[PDB]
Amino acid sequence: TRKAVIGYYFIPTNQINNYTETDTSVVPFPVSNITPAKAKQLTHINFSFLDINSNLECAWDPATNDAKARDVVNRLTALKAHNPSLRIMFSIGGWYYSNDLGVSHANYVNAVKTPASRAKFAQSCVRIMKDYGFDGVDIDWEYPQAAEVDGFIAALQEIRTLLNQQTITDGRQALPYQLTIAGAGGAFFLSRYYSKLAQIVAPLDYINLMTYDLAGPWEKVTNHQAALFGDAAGPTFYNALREANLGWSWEELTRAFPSPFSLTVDAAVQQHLMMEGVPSAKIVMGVPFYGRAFKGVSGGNGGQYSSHSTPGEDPYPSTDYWLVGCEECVRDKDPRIASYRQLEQMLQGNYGYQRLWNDKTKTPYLYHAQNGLFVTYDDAESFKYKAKYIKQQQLGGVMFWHLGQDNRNGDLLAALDRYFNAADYDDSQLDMGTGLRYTGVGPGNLPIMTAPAYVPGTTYAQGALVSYQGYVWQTKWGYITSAPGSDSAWLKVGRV
Amino acid sequence: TRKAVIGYYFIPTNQINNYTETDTSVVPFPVSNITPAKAKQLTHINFSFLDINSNLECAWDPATNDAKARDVVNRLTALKAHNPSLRIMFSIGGWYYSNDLGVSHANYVNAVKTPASRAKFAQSCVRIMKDYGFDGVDIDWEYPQAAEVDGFIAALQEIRTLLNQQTITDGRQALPYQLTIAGAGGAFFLSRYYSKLAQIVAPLDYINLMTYDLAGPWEKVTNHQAALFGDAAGPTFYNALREANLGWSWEELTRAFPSPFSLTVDAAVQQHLMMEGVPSAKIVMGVPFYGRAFKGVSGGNGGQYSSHSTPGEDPYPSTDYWLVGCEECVRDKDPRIASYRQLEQMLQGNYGYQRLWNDKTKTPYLYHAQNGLFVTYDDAESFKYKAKYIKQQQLGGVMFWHLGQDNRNGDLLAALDRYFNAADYDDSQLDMGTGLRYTGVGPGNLPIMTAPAYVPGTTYAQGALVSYQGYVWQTKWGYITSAPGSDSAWLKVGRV
Ligand SMILES: COc1ccc2cc3[n+](cc2c1OC)CCc1cc2c(cc1-3)OCO2
Ligand SMILES: COc1ccc2cc3[n+](cc2c1OC)CCc1cc2c(cc1-3)OCO2
Repeated sequence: TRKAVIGYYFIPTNQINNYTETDTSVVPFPVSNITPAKAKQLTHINFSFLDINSNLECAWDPATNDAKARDVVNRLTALKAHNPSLRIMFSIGGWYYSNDLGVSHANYVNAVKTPASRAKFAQSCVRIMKDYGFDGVDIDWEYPQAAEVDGFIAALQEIRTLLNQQTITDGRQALPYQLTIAGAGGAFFLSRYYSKLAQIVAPLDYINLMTYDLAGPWEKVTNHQAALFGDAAGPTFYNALREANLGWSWEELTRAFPSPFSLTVDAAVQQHLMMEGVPSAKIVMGVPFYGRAFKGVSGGNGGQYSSHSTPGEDPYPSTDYWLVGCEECVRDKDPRIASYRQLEQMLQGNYGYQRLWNDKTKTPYLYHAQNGLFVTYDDAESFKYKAKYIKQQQLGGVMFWHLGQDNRNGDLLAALDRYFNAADYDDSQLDMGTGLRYTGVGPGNLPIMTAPAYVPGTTYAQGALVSYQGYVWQTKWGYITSAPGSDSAWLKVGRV
Repeated sequence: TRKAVIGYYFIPTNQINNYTETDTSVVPFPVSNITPAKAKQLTHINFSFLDINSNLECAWDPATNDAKARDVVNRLTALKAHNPSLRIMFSIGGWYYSNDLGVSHANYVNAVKTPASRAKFAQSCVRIMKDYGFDGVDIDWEYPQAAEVDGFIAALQEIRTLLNQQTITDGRQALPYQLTIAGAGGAFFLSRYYSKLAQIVAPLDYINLMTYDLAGPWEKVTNHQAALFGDAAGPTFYNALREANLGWSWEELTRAFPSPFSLTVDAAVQQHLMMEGVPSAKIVMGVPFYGRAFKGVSGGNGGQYSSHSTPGEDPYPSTDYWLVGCEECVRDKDPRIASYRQLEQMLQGNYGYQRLWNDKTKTPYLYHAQNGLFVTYDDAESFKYKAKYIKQQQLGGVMFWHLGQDNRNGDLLAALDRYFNAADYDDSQLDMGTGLRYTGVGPGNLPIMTAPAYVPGTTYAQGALVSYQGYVWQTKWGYITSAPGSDSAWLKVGRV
C-alpha cells in the first residue's frame, strides 16, 4: 500500500482575491508551480484554510472573492489529470481561526455542541466539498478541550456518514471521499483529547500529526523543532499526558508517561500507538518545510540548547529583521521563520551560516557565529531517517506544511517520494543512531507474553505472572486471592 | 459527646456449647469477668461471630446449641442494668468466615447481589437482633472487592432503613439501634473499596478501623503491629491506594499517596479523612489487646526490624511452642500470638523478657535476648497517645479486639475509659513525639486557599494560582489558555 504524501497548499485571502501566476510579489507560489511531476509525487493536497462562521457552518473567509476562489480550486483539481490517485482536500481551521484566543474559536465550540448543530455543520462540510469540487474534508481545530471532545467526535462521525453516502451516490468507490484531521504532535496540547484518541480516529482515514513546532521562541532554550529522537544534552519537558483524563492507575500512568521526557517526533508517534484502537496505518507524520530562527544565542553547542533573546509573541512585535540574508523574512515581517527555499539560498550566499548536523536527533541546524543565530529546520537528509521510521513503524505516510516553502526544484517533496517509492533507493543500512527513543508502554503496545493461566482459589505472591482474558498480568504486592481485572493488585503487562 | 469504647467479646462455638463460669480450662473469659465497673467503662460490646448461611441469611454457626447461645447473650445484655448507654451489638463475619478463601465467603458475595437478596438478608439481620436481644448490627466482612461494593452499600442502606423503623416501633429513641462495620486498617485491603468510602459510611453510626495486625510473621521483617506514627528506621510499604480506581491524575495520586510509606494507625486514619464525605466523628480507631511474637530475631535494636524464623501459615504448622512463659500458646497451640494478660504474666515471671519503648511509634515491645524473641503489643502507655490522637483528630472513639485478652483486673479497658472520661486525668502536656505523620492530601482535606478569580481570555504561566468554581487551582505548565477543571493543565490545590 502506497504511503500517503499530504502537502498543504496555503493561500491567504488577499492572494486569492488578487490571484496571478505572473507576479511572485503578489502570489509567491501559484498553482502553476505544482508541475505534473510534483502532482505525481503527492497523494493529497490540503487546500487551506476555510473556517466555521457565526452560523456554525463551514465557510470561506467572508472577505473571499468567490469567483477567484473557485478558479484557484479548479486549477488545483485540474492536477488530477496528472495523477489519478491525487485528492484535493480542503482544511477547516488552523491556528489563526481556531486556537483558544483566535477569531472564530467560539464557532468551533458551538458547532459541535448539539445533535442539531453537528448535523447542520456536517451537512455544510459536504456541501462545500461538492460545490467547489474537493475530494475530502480535513479539520484542523487547534485544539478541542476535554469537555468538547465528545461533541467533536460525534461531528466527525456525522461527516463520515455523509461522506460514505456521497461516495456511493457519486460512484467514487475507486477514490472514496476522505476525512482527516490535523492532530497535536506534542504532549501538552495532545493531553486535551488524548484519552479519547480511539473514538477520534475511528471515523478518520488519517490523523496527520503536527510533529513540528516542538521548539520555538516561546521556549527559553533553543532546540530542534522536529527532532526524530532525543538528545540527552537537550532540554526535557513535563509529560502532560500523565495528567490526561484516562482513569488509569499510578503504575499504568508512570510506565506510559516517563517525565520529564524528550519532546520528539518519535515520542508523539509512540504516544499515539500506546492507546488501544489507534492503528499505525492511520497515523501520518508531519514534517516542516520551514525552519525556526533564534537570535542572541551563545557558543559551545553550535547554538543548540542556549538561552536567547528572541521575542515569542505574534505578530512579530518589532521591525528588526535580523536573520541575515532572509529576504522572505523582510517581505513577511518576521525573521523567526524561513522557508527551506530561503534557507537554501542563505546557505549558498556566503552570509556566514554553517550547516551542522545532530546525529542523535537526526536533524540539521544552522549556526551563525558572528551574529549569534540558530536555525532549526529539516532537509532531504533528515527526511531519510523520518521516512525509514514511517516504514518501520508501519505508519500511514507523511504530511507537510507547506508546498510553497519547498525550493523551486521541489527537492523536499521529491525526496519524500523517492524514499517511499523509488526502486533504486535502499535504506536497509541507514543508521537510525543512538538518540533517545520514547520508552513508555501502554495498553495499545503491550509486549506479547506467555504465562500460566490464572487459577481461581490460588494465593499469589508478589511478582507472579498469570494469563487471563487474553492478557498477562503481574501482582504488585503479595498474598493475592482476587482475580486479574477484579482487584487493583494486578497490573496488565502483556498480551497473550 | 462521649467517645465510643467498643469491645469485642469473641467466644467460639465450643465454648458457647460448654459454657461455664467455673472452669478457665473450658471457658477462659466468661461474661462474669465483666464486672459492673467494666460494664460502665464500655459503650458497646460486639458479640462475635455470627455468619451468613447458604440461604443468604444472617445465622448462628449451625453447630451452636441455641439455648446456650441465648444464655451467653443474656449474660451480656444483663450488663445493661449497670450502664444505660451500653449496647450489645452482634458482629457478622470475621476473617475465618468471610475472607476470600473462608468457609462462608460466597454467602457474603451472593447475599448483597440483588434487591431481593439484600432485602431478605437485611430482614434476617433485624430478626436475629430482636430474637436474641441485641442492640445493633456490626458487619465484619474482610473484605468486599470492588465489584461487590455497590451491592454491599445497598445492603447497608437496607439494614439502616429497617433498624430505624424498628427504633420507632419499639420506642427506642433514647438508645436507637445502630449499624457499624469493621473496616480495613492497612492500605492493601483498604484499596479494595477505598474509592467508595463515602457511600459505605453514610448509613453507619461508625466504621471501626482494624488498625492492628500491621505487622506479622507473614512479613519478612519484624515491626510494630500498631505503630501510631512512623519510625524512619522501620520498614516501609508500597502504598496500594495509588492503584485504587479513583480516576485521579498522576499529580493527584502522588500527592495523596506517598510511597513507600509507614504503615501506621495515623496513616489509616488520615487516609480515611482524605476522602470527601467521611466525617471524623464516624471513624473509630481499633487497638489490639494482644501481641504478636517472632522467633529468630537479631539483636542491636531490641529485635526491631530484624529478620526472623517464624512460620506464617495458618494453622500453626508445628508443635514447637518457643515463646517461653506463654501458657496460652500451648493451650491454643500457636506461639505467634499472646494476650496482654499472658504477656504481663511473662513480664512478671522473670523469664528473660525486657520491656522496651519506641518513642517514635509510641508503642512498647518485648525483647528476649538469649533465645532471640520479639513481641509487638500495646499497653496503657501506648493507649495514652492513641487516646490523645482520637481527641485531637475528633474521631468517634476506640474499638478493641478483644475483651477476653485484657488482664483479670481489666487494666487496658480501664485505661481507655480513664483517658477519655476521668476528671483526674490530664493529657494536656502529653508530648506526641516526632514520629512520621502521614501527609497525603486529597479531596477531603484540601486546605482553604485564596487566589484571584480566573479571567477568561488570559494566558497563565506555570505555577499560577486562580480561584474558579469553588476551588483554587494551579497550572502545571505554561501558556495556559484553558479554564480550570476544563483541562489537564490545572491542578485542584485548595478550596475557596
Ligand atoms: C507551545 O504552544 C504554542 C505557542 C504558540 C504557537 C504558535 C503557532 N503554532 C503553535 C503554537 C504553540 O503550539 C505548541 C502553530 C503555527 C503558527 C503559525 C502562525 C502563528 C503562530 C503559530 O502566527 C501566525 O502564523
Ligand atoms: C499478608 O497477608 C496475610 C496472610 C494471612 C493473614 C491471616 C490473618 N489476617 C491477615 C492475613 C494477611 O494479611 C496481611 C488477619 C487476622 C487473622 C485472624 C485469624 C486468622 C488469620 C488472620 O486465622 C483465624 O484467625
